[PDB]
Amino acid sequence: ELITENMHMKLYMEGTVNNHHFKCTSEGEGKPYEGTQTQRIKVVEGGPLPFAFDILATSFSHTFINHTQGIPDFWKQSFPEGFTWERVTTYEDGGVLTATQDTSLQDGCLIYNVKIRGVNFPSNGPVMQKKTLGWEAHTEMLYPADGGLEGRADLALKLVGGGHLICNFKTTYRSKKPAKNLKMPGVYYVDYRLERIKEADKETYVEQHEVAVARYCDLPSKL
Amino acid sequence: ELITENMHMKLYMEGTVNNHHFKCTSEGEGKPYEGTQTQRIKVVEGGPLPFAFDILATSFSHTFINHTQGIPDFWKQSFPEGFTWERVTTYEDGGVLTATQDTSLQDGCLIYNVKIRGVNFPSNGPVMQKKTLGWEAHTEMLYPADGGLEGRADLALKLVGGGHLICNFKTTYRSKKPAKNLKMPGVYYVDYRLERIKEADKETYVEQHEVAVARYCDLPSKL
Repeated sequence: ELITENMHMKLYMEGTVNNHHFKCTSEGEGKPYEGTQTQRIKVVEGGPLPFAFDILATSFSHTFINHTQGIPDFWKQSFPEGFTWERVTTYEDGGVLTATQDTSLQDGCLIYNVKIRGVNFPSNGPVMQKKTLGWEAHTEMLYPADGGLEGRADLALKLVGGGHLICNFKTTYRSKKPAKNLKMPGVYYVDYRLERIKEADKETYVEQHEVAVARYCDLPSKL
Repeated sequence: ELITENMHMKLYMEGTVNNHHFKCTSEGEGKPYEGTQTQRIKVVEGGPLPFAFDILATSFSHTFINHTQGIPDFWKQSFPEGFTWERVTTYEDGGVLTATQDTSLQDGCLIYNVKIRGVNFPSNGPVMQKKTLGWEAHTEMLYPADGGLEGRADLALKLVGGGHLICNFKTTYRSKKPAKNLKMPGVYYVDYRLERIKEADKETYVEQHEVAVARYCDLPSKL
C-alpha cells in the first residue's frame, strides 16, 4: 500500500575511487512488483570519471524485485521505515569497493543515499583504462542472519576483447522497522539483469535498467 | 555415445585437513543427461574424521549435469580422455580447502581421483566441532578463460542452531582432450542441490545425492 504498482525514486551518491572524488544524482521509476526499474544518472561533481562507470552501476534498488513463488518480501515489508545496506565488492585483479546505502520513503517517492569508497584498482586494469562493457546477468543468494539479511554473489564484468573480470559481493541488508513486524524468509535467490541503456558525454550521463526476480531453487529435493 | 543414459562411477580420495590424514572411496550411479547421481562413500583410513564430513561433500562429478538450451557441455565433450579440475574453497571463518581432481572413463565407468588439502579450520568452529547440517542449494557461474572453463560460486553450510557459514569456490576445469575438438560455451550457470541421504558410524559411511542443471539467465533483455 505504501509501495504501489508504479513508484519513483531519487538518489544521491558521493564517493572516492583511487583518490578521485565524485558525486552523482539520479531520478527514476519502476514497477516494484514486476521487478523492473529505470534510472537516469548524472555525474554532478568529479566528471568525467577517470574510471569505468560500470563499477558504480550496482550501487544505484531492492524494492524493485519481483517476489515469485510466494516468497516473503524483506524490502517491501520494511516500509514505511525503509532499509539500509552495506556491501564490500572485491575484484579479482585487486580493486576493492565498499558502499553503504540508506533507503527511505518520502512523499511517496523512494529516496536513496549512497556513499562509496574504492581502492587499489590497478592503473593498467580495465576499470582504470575504461575497457569494460557492462555486467553479465547474475544470481545473489540470500539468507536470514542476525536479524538482518545477508547476500552473496559473484559477478562477471565484460571486457573489451571478450574476456571477463570477476568480482565477489558480500552484502548486509537491515530493516529499519522493528523485527517484531518482520516475517523473515528462508534461503532464496534473486536473479538480476542490469543493463546500460544509454550514456552521454563520457559517462557523465547514464541511463540504466534492471530486472530482478526472487525465487527458490526449483531443483527437486530428496529430503 | 561414450556417456550413456545410465552410468556408474568409482572414486578414490586422499588428503589432509588440519594435519589429519585420511582416505575415502566411493561407488555410485546416475543419469548424466538428467543431471542426477548418488554415491555411497566410505572413509577407509583416518576415520572417524575429527571434522565435519560436509567440507568434503563437494569434492565427491560434473559429467552429471543436465545441460539445457543447447549449452555446449564442456565435461561430456571431453571424453574419452576426460577432464581435471583444481579448486580453492575459502570459508568465511578462515578455513581453506584446496582440491585437485582427475576424471577418466573405463569400461563405461567414470573414475575419479581426488587429492585434498585443508588448513586453518578454527579449532572451535563448527567444522572441527562437527556442528554442521549440510549444504543449501547453490549456483555456480561459469565462463571460458585461457583454454579452460572457470567457475565461481558462494555456498552456505547450515549450522546447528539455524545459522550458516559461507564459503567461496574458485575452480578451473581443463579438458584432457585437444582444444581442436572442443566447442567452448559463453557465460552460463549451473544450479546444484547436494543432499546427505544417509550416514553411519560417525560419518565413516555416507550416502549423498546431487541434482544439477545448466542454464542461461531467463530474464528478459532490453538490449
